[PDB]
Amino acid sequence: IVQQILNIDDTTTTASKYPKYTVVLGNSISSITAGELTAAVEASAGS
Amino acid sequence: KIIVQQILNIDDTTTTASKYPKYTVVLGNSISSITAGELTAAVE
Amino acid sequence: YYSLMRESKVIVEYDGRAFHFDALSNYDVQTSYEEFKTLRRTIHRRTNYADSVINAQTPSSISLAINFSNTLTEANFFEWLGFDRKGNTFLLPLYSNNIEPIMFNIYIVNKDNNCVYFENCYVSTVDFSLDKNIPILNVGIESGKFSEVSTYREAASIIQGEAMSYSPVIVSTNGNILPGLISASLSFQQQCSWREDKSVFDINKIYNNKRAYVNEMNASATISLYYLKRFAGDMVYNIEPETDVPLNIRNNNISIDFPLARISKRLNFSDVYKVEWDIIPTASSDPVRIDFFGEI
Amino acid sequence: LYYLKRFAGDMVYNIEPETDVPLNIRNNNISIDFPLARISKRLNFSDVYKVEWDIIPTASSDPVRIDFFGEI
Amino acid sequence: LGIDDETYMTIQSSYIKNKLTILKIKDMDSDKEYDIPITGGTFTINNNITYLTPNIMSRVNIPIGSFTGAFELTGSLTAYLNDKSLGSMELYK
Amino acid sequence: LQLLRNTRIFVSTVKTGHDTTNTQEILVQDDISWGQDSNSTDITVNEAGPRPTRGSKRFNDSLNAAEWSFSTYILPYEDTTTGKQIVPDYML
Amino acid sequence: LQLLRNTRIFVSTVKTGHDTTNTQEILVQDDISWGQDSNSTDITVNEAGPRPTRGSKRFNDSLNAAEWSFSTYILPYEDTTTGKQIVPDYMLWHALSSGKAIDLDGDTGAHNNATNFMVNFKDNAYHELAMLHIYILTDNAWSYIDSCQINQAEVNVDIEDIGRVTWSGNGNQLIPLDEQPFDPDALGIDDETYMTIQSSYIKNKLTILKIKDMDSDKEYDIPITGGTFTINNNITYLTPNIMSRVNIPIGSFTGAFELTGSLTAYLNDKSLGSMELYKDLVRTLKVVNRFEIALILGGEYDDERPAAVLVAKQAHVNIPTIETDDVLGTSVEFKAIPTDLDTGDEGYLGFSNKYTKTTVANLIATGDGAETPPILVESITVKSAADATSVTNSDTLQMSVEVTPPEATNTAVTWSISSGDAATIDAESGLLTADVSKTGEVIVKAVAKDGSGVEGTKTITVSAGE
Amino acid sequence: STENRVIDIVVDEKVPYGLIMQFMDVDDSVYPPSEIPVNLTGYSLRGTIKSSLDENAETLASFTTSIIDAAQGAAAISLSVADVTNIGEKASKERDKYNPRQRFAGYYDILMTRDVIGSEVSSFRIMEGKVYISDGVTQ
Amino acid sequence: STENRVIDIVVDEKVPYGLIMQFMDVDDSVYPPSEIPVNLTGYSLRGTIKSSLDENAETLASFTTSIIDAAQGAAAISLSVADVTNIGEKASKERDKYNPRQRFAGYYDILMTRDVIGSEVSSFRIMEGKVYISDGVTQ
Repeated sequence: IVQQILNIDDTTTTASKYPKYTVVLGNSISSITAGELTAAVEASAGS
Repeated sequence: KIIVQQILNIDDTTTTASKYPKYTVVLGNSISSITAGELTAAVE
Repeated sequence: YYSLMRESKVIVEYDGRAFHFDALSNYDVQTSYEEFKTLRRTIHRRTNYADSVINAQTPSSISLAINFSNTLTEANFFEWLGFDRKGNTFLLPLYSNNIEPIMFNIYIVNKDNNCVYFENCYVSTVDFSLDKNIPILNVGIESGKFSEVSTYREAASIIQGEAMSYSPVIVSTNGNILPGLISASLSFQQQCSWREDKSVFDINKIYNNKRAYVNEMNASATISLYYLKRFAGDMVYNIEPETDVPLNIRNNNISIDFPLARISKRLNFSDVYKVEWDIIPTASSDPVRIDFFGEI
Repeated sequence: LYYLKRFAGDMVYNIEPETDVPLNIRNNNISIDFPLARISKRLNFSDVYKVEWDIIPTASSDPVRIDFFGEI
Repeated sequence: LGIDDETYMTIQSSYIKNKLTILKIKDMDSDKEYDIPITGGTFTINNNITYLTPNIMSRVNIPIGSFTGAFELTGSLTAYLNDKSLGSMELYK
Repeated sequence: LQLLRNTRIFVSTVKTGHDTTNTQEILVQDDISWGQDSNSTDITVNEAGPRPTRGSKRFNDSLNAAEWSFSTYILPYEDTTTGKQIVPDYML
Repeated sequence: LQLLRNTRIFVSTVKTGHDTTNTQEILVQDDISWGQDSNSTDITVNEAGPRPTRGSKRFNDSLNAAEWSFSTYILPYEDTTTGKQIVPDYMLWHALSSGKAIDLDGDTGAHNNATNFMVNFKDNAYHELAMLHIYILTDNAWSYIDSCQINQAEVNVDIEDIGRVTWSGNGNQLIPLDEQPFDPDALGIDDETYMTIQSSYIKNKLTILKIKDMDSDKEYDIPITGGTFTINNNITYLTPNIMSRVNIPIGSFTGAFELTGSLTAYLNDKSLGSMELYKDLVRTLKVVNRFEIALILGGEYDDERPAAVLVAKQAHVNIPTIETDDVLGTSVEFKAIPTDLDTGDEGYLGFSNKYTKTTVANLIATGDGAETPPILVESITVKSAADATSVTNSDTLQMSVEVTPPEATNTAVTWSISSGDAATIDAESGLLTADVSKTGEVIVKAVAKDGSGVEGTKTITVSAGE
Repeated sequence: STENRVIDIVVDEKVPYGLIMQFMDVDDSVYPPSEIPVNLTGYSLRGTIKSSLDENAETLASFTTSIIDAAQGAAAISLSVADVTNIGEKASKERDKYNPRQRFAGYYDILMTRDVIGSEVSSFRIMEGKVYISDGVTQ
Repeated sequence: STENRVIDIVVDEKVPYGLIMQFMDVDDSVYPPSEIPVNLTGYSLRGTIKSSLDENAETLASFTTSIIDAAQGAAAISLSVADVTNIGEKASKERDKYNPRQRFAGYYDILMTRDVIGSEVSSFRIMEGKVYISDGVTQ
């Protein structure tokens, strides 16, 4: 629902150091917007 | 003896006044009920 | 934007109308949440970090101090407390058909939409004295639920007017005035209990109290006097407890009457000898009366 | 704390008890850290509205840290 | 509604000079009658009135009545010590 | 401009229908004093931290009771219409 | 022996590397005071019995914070190298009102230009203000107060005398120095300054007061007979209470800011005079009020003159009192108030040797004397090509304006249509473009680019061909 | 209670903005509430932002609006990056010490109507409050 | 929990910088709340640093940005050493009393977009804050 981003220092590519922080974004990146309209349009054109 | 009253909305047409709210409007900035995975599968 | 009591406002909402007690003198309030907590010591692991959850809003107490106001709006406190009403007259019914106390609703309002709302409330006490000072009425209230909110119902005609002028107390019995008064103090009560409703259906939800039942009502008073006797052998002003005394107490603007009362006495050998009367109605007594009169 | 709100409809500084808050407290010379904490709130309508937070670590929280630093 | 000059001239015949003061005093426990010149004093009457005021918020409170304290009537006398019989010395003793 | 020496004092038992009986002028020595005074309440936020808030507000709350004083020579005289003694300030 | 009259005062932002910029000599009146004081604890055994013990002991426990005060004539002058106005003690005004490095080219705390020196408190939010070191010199004998802070600055506006400031403040520790820390006569003031400045004294008797009730736009007219105002920070010093040591203060904290004053006047029956002010307040009993106030030391003129102005945009005023001087007097107490408890908009000050009756009005309107207020358009005359009242199909009517007052911050206009639909005006050019598909009537509008939101209009007929 | 009509909004600058609102009847007949979407066919929404509550205040923007679903009872309103960029230059210059990005912009007001009149009444004020802008440093 | 969008950053002089982040959707309908890796397909990131919020304030740097493990919700952002030198040159001299090695340098924002559905795009300001340089005596 909310989505959680963990972020952390990068030391050497693909390796990382423990000091860590958290972002708590209040709305999922999956939640849609007015894109609903154009998606309905293109689904109807597929129909 | 008793009188009860409510505001006259534009949608309700006309009906007897009532001792409760009727309608509710819900607000959001986004829809959580639809996932991108669903909407993409539906288009695809 | 901060907030300030010196410009706070209180509005009472009931019956689909709203009462602006403009003439507030003081108020005090708290709010809190109850929590369940366990430390789960275990010989596998003597855990040091507690496990705990918040469950419910505590029932807030509310306390108010109000000056008497011409236009008498505060009589509605007695009406809500459960006196029956006959114009400006109030009566205790000798027996009562209520079970639940009269529920009502409260806004606390401030600048910048910074408002608070208390949803279910009942009056538990009204209490005042005529002790040689501007009579200030205390009220004790409880409320079962609160929340913060951005707005409030306007109220503008039902505003508590100007304060009534001072006047001295009188006490009397059958029109005998009583010599050497020092004070009179009154209290009226509506003792109640909340019905605990919490259920396993409420798990992982915040819970509130929602209903209460009336346990009792009380009306009682105290009087303080200087000790006096008419002649040494007299009997009328002795210590011994009288009973079935009709008793009347008033100011210029307020009147209280006990048609029959029982009097306890206590005597104190302070530097001037003092007497306290404790007053209560008798079981056969008729309805105690209260009246209000507006100053011109 | 003094009671404050950013805008009237805001949610971040409400009364309701947050949980899993990472919290850090320091002076110049002393530092304390709770990696995750549970917050009770109480509000008092004193002349300026005041709020008290009651803090406790959560069962899953990592070790609370304390540091000291000497002044030069 | 003011005063008038016939009053203003009658009255100024009637001033009282303090220096001509006499004091009379007597002990009712003995009928004894001391004889005491004075050198200055005072007396004062006061009611100890008090004013009562509200303390409403959202308004400027103004006093709404008053009450009366204990009545008082007191004074002070100052004298030279005089060895004359029934004088201040004998009173003092 | 109001000069104090021009001051005159009238007392009355009434607000209206003043007459030579309900109302009386009195003499004074020039040591008269009178007035009324204001009580004002000041509030400021006590704050900690590195970058505190700083301001204050204040409110006029209430007035003290008005106060007056004056002094007068003692002046007994005979009331010209009655032959009784009086002093001009008997009403006091 | 140290004679007080030989005293010289140097202040600095630094302990070392003193120069003509970080360090400043200041003048004084001979009322200076300074020092530090000891707290000492006495203990004795309280004993009973026939032959008691009898003695006592005492211990030095701790020192109070050091304290200092001095007073100075107000003396605005032109900085010979820049042409800006300053006063010799500007560093104090900064330390009164900042937590950061002196930045007199900026716009808050002390800042200046060729027209004025100005102070505003907008940056007062720090818990410790910028601190100072004071080198008090006595003849052949130095001394030093480490890390002091300016607690208070009174201005004793008093009709008979020259305008003076009285300062005070407190510091951690008085240090007796052994030897000259820096050259007092390289780093001192000079006689060209000493002779320039003495042209610029301010006479209090020429004071003017301006006052206005923002609830009514009413403008009372009030002579004064003396007053004061005072600024203070309510600094507090914190000290330990260790045993076995003499405790010394280790830091300070800042109280609520304060800016208040008092005015005393004769009761005057003249309309809009103090009598009418007195009535209007006492008759009405407001809980809160809003007065604009400006205090103009030295006055204002069409000359260029020395002056010093206090401005308070939002002052609250207490209910005035009568007092029975042989001529009836009245007392007015006022306090500055910010529009919000957060903001620093308490008020501001301005100093000059050369203000005028215009520059003061600029300052009171804007907080600077240099620019004018932004004047706004009063009238927009709307005109059309050859005074044509109509436009045809396949035609467009050019429109133009003439705008007053010409000093309005911009007299150009932006066009729009205020009513009707048969035409749309090109908002920038004023070319009314008729729509060929309809005939009708429209009302064109122009609005000034000064931002006044004041308008002009003209009615145009959109028409078919003849 | 009262309608809670008063709501304030924050717009993130240099980025498009959109809000969705759904109108429902509700019957409290059973614990899972009997909520029902209202038919929005033939309704329209209007709204504007002005710098101050005055007869001739400046107007900053008009909302873009539409109905997404007449039967799910959903309308939406939105602002483009061009609109909110026009806001960001005319909103005020004050910044809070603890919250430097947030700036006051103006007052707003949402009004709804039937497209074909009921005549006895024709429109009502859904909601109102004020608008803040949050400054941002990317494009 | 708290909707914190805000984090400050500490780069270090003479040394390249890089940050990795992991996206998880968390659902609290059932207990304990379930954490799931976000499929990061089709998203993209941007962000910039400039010395003040002002609309004229000059850009100091922009991030290199890349997706790392789309099935695992991993992405990374970084700054080259030259960028770090520019930061260190432009930054304040003023120091910080809690850590005298840190100097203030500017504001940043890592605006993120999705272009997944219907070939149409949307963008939101996922993370924001200040950025500091820490000084280093090793060269």
